[PDB]
Amino acid sequence: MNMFSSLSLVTLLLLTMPIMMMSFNTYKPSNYPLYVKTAISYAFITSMIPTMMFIHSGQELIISNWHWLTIQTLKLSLSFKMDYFSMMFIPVALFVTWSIMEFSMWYMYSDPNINKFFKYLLLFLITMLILVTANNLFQLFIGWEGVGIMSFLLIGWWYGRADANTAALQAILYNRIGDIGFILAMAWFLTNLNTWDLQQIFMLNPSDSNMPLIGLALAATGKSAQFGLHPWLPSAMEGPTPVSALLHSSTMVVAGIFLLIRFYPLTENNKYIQSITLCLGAITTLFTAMCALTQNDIKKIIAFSTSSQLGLMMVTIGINQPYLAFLHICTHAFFKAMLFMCSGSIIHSLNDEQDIRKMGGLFKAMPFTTTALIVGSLALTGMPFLTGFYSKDLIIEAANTSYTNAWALLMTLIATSFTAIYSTRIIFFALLGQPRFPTLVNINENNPLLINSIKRLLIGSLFAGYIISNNIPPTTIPQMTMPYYLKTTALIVTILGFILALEISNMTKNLKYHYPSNAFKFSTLLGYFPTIMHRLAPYMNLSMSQK
Amino acid sequence: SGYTPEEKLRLQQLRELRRRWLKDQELSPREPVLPPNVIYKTYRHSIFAFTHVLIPVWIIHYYLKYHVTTKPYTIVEKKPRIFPGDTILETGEVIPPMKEFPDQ
Amino acid sequence: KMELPDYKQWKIEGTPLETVQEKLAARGLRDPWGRNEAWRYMGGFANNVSFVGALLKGFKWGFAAFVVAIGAEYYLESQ
Amino acid sequence: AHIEPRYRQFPQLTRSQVIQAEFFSATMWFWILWRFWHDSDAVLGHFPYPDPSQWTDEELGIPPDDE
Amino acid sequence: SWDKDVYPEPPRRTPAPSPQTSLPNPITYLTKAFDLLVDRPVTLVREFIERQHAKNKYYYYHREFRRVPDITECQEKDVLCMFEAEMQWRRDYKVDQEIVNIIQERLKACQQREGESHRQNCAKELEQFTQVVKAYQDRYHDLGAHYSARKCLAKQKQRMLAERKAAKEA
Amino acid sequence: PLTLEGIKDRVLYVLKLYDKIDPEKLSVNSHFMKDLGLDSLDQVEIIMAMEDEFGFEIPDIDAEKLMCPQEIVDYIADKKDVYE
Amino acid sequence: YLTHQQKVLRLYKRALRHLESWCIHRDKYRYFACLLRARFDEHKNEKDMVKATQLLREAEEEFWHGQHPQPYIFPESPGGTSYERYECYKVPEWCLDDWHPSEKAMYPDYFAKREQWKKLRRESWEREVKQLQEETPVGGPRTEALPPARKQGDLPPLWWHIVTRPRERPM
Amino acid sequence: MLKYIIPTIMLMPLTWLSKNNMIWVNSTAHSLLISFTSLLLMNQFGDNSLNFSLLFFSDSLSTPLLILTMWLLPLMLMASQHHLSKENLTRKKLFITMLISLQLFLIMTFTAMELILFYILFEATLVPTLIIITRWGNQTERLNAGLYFLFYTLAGSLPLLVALIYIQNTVGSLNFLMLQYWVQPVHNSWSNVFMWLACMMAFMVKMPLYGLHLWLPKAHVEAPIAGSMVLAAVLLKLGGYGMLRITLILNPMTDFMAYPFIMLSLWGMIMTSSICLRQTDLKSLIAYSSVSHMALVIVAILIQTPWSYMGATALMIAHGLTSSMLFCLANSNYERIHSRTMILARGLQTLLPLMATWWLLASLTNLALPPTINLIGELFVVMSTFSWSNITIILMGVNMVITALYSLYMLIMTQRGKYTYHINNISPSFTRENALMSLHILPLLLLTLNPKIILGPLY
Ligand SMILES: CCCCCCCCCCCCO[C@@H]1O[C@H](CO)[C@@H](O[C@H]2O[C@H](CO)[C@@H](O)[C@H](O)[C@H]2O)[C@H](O)[C@H]1O
Ligand SMILES: CCCCCCCCCCCCO[C@@H]1O[C@H](CO)[C@@H](O[C@H]2O[C@H](CO)[C@@H](O)[C@H](O)[C@H]2O)[C@H](O)[C@H]1O
Repeated sequence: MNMFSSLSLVTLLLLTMPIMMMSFNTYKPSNYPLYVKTAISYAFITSMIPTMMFIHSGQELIISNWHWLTIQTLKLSLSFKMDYFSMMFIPVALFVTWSIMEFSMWYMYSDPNINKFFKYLLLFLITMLILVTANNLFQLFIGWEGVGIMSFLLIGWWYGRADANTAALQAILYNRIGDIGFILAMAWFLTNLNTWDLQQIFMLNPSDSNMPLIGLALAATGKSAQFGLHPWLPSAMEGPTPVSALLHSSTMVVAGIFLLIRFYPLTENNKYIQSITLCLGAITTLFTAMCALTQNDIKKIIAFSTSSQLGLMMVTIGINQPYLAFLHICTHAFFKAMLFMCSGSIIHSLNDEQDIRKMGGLFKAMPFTTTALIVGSLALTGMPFLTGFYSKDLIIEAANTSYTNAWALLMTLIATSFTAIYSTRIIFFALLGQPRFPTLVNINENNPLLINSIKRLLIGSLFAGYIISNNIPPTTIPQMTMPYYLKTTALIVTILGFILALEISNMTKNLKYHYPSNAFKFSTLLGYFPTIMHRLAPYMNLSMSQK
Repeated sequence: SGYTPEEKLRLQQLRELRRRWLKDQELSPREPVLPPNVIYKTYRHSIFAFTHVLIPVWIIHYYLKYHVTTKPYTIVEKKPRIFPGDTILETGEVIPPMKEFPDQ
Repeated sequence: KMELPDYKQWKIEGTPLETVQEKLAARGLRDPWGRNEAWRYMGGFANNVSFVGALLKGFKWGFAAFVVAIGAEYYLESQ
Repeated sequence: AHIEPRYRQFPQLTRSQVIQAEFFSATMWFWILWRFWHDSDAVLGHFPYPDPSQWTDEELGIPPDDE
Repeated sequence: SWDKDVYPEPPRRTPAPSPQTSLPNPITYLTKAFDLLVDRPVTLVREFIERQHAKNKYYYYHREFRRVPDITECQEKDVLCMFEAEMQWRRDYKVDQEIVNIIQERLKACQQREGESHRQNCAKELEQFTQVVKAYQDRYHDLGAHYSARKCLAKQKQRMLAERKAAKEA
Repeated sequence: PLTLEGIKDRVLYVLKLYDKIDPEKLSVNSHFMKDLGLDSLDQVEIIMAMEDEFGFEIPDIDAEKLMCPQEIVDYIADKKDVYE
Repeated sequence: YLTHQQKVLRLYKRALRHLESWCIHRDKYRYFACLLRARFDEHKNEKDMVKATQLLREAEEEFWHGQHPQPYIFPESPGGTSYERYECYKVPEWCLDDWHPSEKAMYPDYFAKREQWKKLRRESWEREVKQLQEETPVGGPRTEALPPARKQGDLPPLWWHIVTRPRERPM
Repeated sequence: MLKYIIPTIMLMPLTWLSKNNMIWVNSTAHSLLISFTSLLLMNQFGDNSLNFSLLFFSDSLSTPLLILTMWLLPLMLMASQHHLSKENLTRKKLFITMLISLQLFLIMTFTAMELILFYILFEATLVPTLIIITRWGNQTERLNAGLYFLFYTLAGSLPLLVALIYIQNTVGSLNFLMLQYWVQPVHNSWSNVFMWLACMMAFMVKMPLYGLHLWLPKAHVEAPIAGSMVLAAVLLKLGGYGMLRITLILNPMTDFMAYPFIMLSLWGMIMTSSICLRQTDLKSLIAYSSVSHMALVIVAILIQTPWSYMGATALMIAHGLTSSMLFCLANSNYERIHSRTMILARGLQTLLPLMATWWLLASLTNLALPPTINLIGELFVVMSTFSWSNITIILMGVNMVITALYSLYMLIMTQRGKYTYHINNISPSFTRENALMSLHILPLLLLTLNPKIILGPLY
């Protein structure tokens, strides 16, 4: 516990050292980005030692080191919960961030504010580790709002562009709507219990937990962009590609799912909240997958891929399988961060072109980007024994055999099929066919920073799921007895999605004149939720203000 | 539908100046006038581990061992799992086995 | 400073752009920008894998490594 | 620039990127086949699923229709 | 360091290592590397500091507040006696806030310590927390921001009247 | 990095792959309509090809006025800050 | 505002760009681009401007129906993904005036050339103001067009902010 | 309190006897020393307050307000000297003398035992305030627009005077220590309703309460920067400080007499935040921002629970430093472009990089980013009003959304986007301006490490 706790805090303290050194302590602005990458890499090593100890004997601690404030009978302290979820999430997030930072060392090379960009990524990571390790709700709130502000500062990185400033402010708006649910839980827990500590909350274990859990579901709804508070995540593509890779994997978007996992001792015994989060997740997973079918921007497609996978995570929460929801957060961070780094590799080669209609014929032109994209796509679509299969496959099996909403289950299976359709869409239009990009060819993926960063995540996208799933201890009873047609449902609908997508893609080549459809325009225009809501809601509010 | 004769002439005259201006943004060879192998990678890494790992853990261990853990309930361990057939270090106790399982 | 390849290479013959020209000549039309797209269908960009081919990338050597691994696993059993 | 841009032509490639792309493409397929050989149950089914229409009345303790 | 009776902890039972693998345990090796590179140099530094501390030994004390008459014994509008009783009540109110804090800290330490068995093994801690919270609520809840001994006494007498009445009803 | 000669070469290159133009009658000063006898629908197509060639759009108001390769070369050079 | 001749050509260009968004594949696009071109060629020699206008109006109604919901947009065009991406890097030239002398001491050749330009701007301003006033009718300009320099030695009126505008990739 | 009164008075001889070119150096240096000695007031006790003498006392409520008051004088001097540089020497000393006399009345006001002594000083602060705003204000428009002077004095100052005079006759004293032991409950009575309103309406107008707030935006648009700093930072808190004190003797009538004012505050909290979205004037935007924040303080005082009083005290201090910094940030732009219009100068982050960092920090504290004391105060009031009625979480939450919207809208409009082409006189930020901002934000952020010293007596 002396070594476990010391190495648990040095990891957090280490990540803040490049921030403190910005006060001109031996400052070497020559290579600050390299200094930040190294700190993350060493932070990954030290974080893996507590993880081994937990893997070994299940050792876990709370470190309430600093007493900050006492409000009568509410003592507030700086307390870190270094448990199952913290043990396993921190090494994954540090591993993924390490690759994104090395990738950024190349992607953002020409940016004059390269140093400021890396400082923001480090702060964006720090506020996420405050969130995950937090042991009381107030400290959890510090991290919760912390990622929100860094999202704003990184989405609006190119601040001369009005669309970037509009997407940055959109993320804040939708997230602060969710924070109404966060404060509602804080208010309820303080009043009905007498604590913001997770320990005293679980010990008292209220049964009348509808109100605080509706507050947490709302807070998770905005932060992880479930249906209703979802349009901001696609809009967040205005930020630089390295921002989207971090945003969509090892930081902001999973915080909403992480929050509900933290409170599984409460959601366990609330069938009402389980039914709300099942249906909430089920529509999200389908709706966003349907939108991704007709998108043409490569970053938009991956952004909707995230909302669809976050929807599946919310479904897992709602079928009372919080530990499978966590396992999906971990695995998803590997192949999803890679897909963004493969898109950025393509976008960079084609001189900032993000429209797949202007790509094509890249299979041989970019061989290593092609390999990672195919591995990433297969991992996303639950190819057996890749990183994505160890979580998605068990989630679909557990959803099939649960006492579940029937409509939510059907919508979850259709969304799995659609995953195979838009994944094919990226491969077909970006890598296959003849080139459709301009005539001056600057395709060059020969950079060690690009190769090494993608390579490490590629190795993770192959073996991370197997290694993690073989080391974590059992916390449930996995249900392994079940009919063949339920056992193989996830693989079958995935395969029919691939077959059904080849036909659609190939018909684009026939010399026939398309005809727009109501379904096509509905999917292309995102179901019209932005067009109606983002015009009508600002209009009613802004016109109301003057008069 | 093309340029009028004056439009072409104004464009030409602004081309001369604009191209001359851009040529003048180039830096002189002296500018800016500033005022006055394994071992290397190992030394850079060795000095980094010392300053950014060893010193922080010395300060953190000192802080935890002598300032935090000396106050009650500051670092609370989850009690270790005891399985049948174990031997308790503190007492030397011996946890008995479980009943004989039925055949399976 | 840069050398443009000779422009007379780019002919639509042998590409689907020739299929287009034939279909347009039936309607009495012609495609005047055919050779401006021909480079996309020639020499390095000419032949591209199919979707199944893209997925099966590296399968041939993965299988060769697989047969050796399991064979070397069985040889370690009989022993 | 160790890679010169080309005009209307397939880009120049290096051996290092082609070999590494093939090694990791072949690693992915070796891994899938190696695991499928040893863990095929994870994809098809761990245990048999009984057919309840086969269980007898004696073992389910169903009394005779006249008792 | 602290008082074991105020902040109790049960005896620790850690099972002996019983390895069943020929592989070395990398944790045990890192433990020696920690016990050598971190613990001992840290211990040497502390021992030197504690040597300086032993040279200079001075003491501080816990203030003791003699008891004075409560608000119930003060004359109406007699500020001199109401002042001392009012200050005493505030001191007790602040102490009672920290008695509830001690009991909550026991409850939270228990939950983490017991792991997955906390619901059964922390029932004594939960019951004690329940009774202290009830007693604190009886004394000080609903007094308002402008609380005082006078309003605390008015709340008590109202509660005493309801208890006395329900006795007759019985 | 673009140069005034590189823009010229690619502009003429694109025109020599146009079937309505004689590659021997084409020069930087060859007016599309007066010299080559093209129509204003062909002029639209020629400008669209340059946008694809260089990957940026020429607004219709500016595009109407580019009636020889040199004017196209000058326009592209100006927007791209090419000067030598 | 526009002529009839301009509206047709703008619709031809816009029609082609949306057709390209639907077709995606270059051969498929080149096939329908010539079909579309043929439709315009069918009515190139119409003379009844009442018919010609009605043809255009029905064409624009057809376009709006067949329009693409997500047409391709060049990255740097208005509404594209790179539009205004570098505005945050464009600093106006007058900011160099406020530099500290120690900051200007780092670029002595650049700043010497910059005073030559500032001198040129001063000596030219009075002449530019006259040329606009003498060439400008009574009642102010009728259009926004500006004249060229007429004599040798003059500079075209109002040129500084065009000539010294920030580069499109300043950093 | 004489160790602060006497040195403050001595700033007047110092200012009038300095060399002509040393008036700013001398007064700023010595007023910073008085601010240093004000930290000795934090000798507070858990049970008793720091009762110096028969006239003055300090407790955890007034102490942070005193320290803020004494901190603000040097900051106001630094902020004022640029635009008063063309003023002649005798008028610079009169301007400085007005600020010193304003501090003299403020420190006495926050420490008076006797509520009538508090009333006289609480009103004496207006004499220096109106002189500063009118004599050194922007335009010929009258801050004391006549209607506002009449409404305030008739419905505020005068009824308060009669109520206090009446109370001392009935109780025999208005010493606040005595009122703690001799307080008697207030029964339902039409006469008592009017005593309640008389005791409260003056402080409601000064807060200001929603519906009585139109004066505040007008005053900020006219005031010089120093006027806006003291007005936003402290003078509004005089109304808040008065209510926190006088509510001791208004129970239990506050149980129901507070409903209309809670409704005005809860609704007006959202209406004024929305107005901030369509403001074209920075000083008006910040002024309406203050109305929204002070709506929380009114609600907190009126529901009177231990958590709401702790939240109220933290909110008053946090708003004081944040709103003051926002006015200084806006003023620095104004001293270059000479316009309060927010849309006129844009993309300023390109031209003034460090000043854009001050803007961001000022906006983050304004929208109550954790763990800034801005949030600690706001969270405590949210926690307490949830108990008062769970439905309030809806209105509190919606206001949190809107507050983030206009805070970042103000940051985005002025600092981001393309810069304005014809504005070519944006000179680099002066050391004076950068230091002025950093003296606002550093203490504000440092208080996050030790929030207890701003949580008031209920802590
Ligand atoms: C909580 C208390 C913590 C106490 C910490 C005490 C400070 C100990 C750190 C002293 C040395 C810090 O050194 C600081 O970090 C690294 C150290 O290599 C330097 O950075 C150096 O290495 C990196 C890569 O390794 C290079 O990218 C960089 O070009 C080089 O300069 C920083 O330029 C220097 O400012
Ligand atoms: C950040 C810098 C701030 C600078 C200002 C604050 C620093 C002041 C430090 C002075 C601390 C002195 O504290 C003082 O230590 C001496 C140590 O012998 C004690 O001295 C006393 O203690 C014991 C017995 O009582 C004997 O050893 C000693 O003879 C006796 O005089 C005092 O009881 C104690 O009050």
